[PDB]
Amino acid sequence: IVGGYTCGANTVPYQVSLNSGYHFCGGSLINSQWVVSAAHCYKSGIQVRLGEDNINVVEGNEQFISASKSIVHPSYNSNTLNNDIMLIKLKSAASLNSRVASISLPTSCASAGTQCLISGWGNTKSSGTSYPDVLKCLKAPILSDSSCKSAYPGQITSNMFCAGYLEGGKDSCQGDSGGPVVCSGKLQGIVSWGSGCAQKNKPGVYTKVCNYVSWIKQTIASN
Ligand SMILES: [Ca+2]
Ligand SMILES: [Cl-]
Ligand SMILES: [Cl-]
Repeated sequence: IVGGYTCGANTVPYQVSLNSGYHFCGGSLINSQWVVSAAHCYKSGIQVRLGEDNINVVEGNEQFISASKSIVHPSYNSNTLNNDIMLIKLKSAASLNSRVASISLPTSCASAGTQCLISGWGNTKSSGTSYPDVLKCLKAPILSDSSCKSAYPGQITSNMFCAGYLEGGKDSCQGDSGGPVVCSGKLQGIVSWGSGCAQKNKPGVYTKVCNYVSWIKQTIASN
């Protein structure tokens, strides 16, 4: 997150860290056994870390559980990042509580202008590099389909939306990928891609989770 604020320990109870010896991606807990992340986050040897503020310190609310199964979207294209969504099932169900809680899936697509909360452990600098160990949050409006396409000609599909600020200074960044965009209690976005971070006229691009609910419910139902 660039231009963000320190969320507060466990204030984003659906925020997961995907670990392979190190945090490499975000994810969102959608029930006791299942995480939604970015398909571009896919690799093997994933441990899901829940109840996490400082990913470098054992602070006392963590649940560490290995991925049993990963399911990349059948139509995920790694070149275009179209359908940048993936499901990870846990070996065991997490204990849900105030600090580790599922986030609701959308029953409807959110609209441009809606305030959303973007979180993750990604880079905090638009130029240079610096990673935070505590979770960062950013409040961001969804931008119009048309201003998204203007910013990124030939690149935005019907499964993407932009959120943030055209003036720049405030964006998601490297290490935020797979992390949530929650809008009015509902998971509307996955941190997907962008041209640099927090650059003028280059906002964050997010997987449009409302397109994928059928797939998520049907997949959870049989796996
Ligand atoms: Ca920790
Ligand atoms: Cl702060
Ligand atoms: Cl389906």
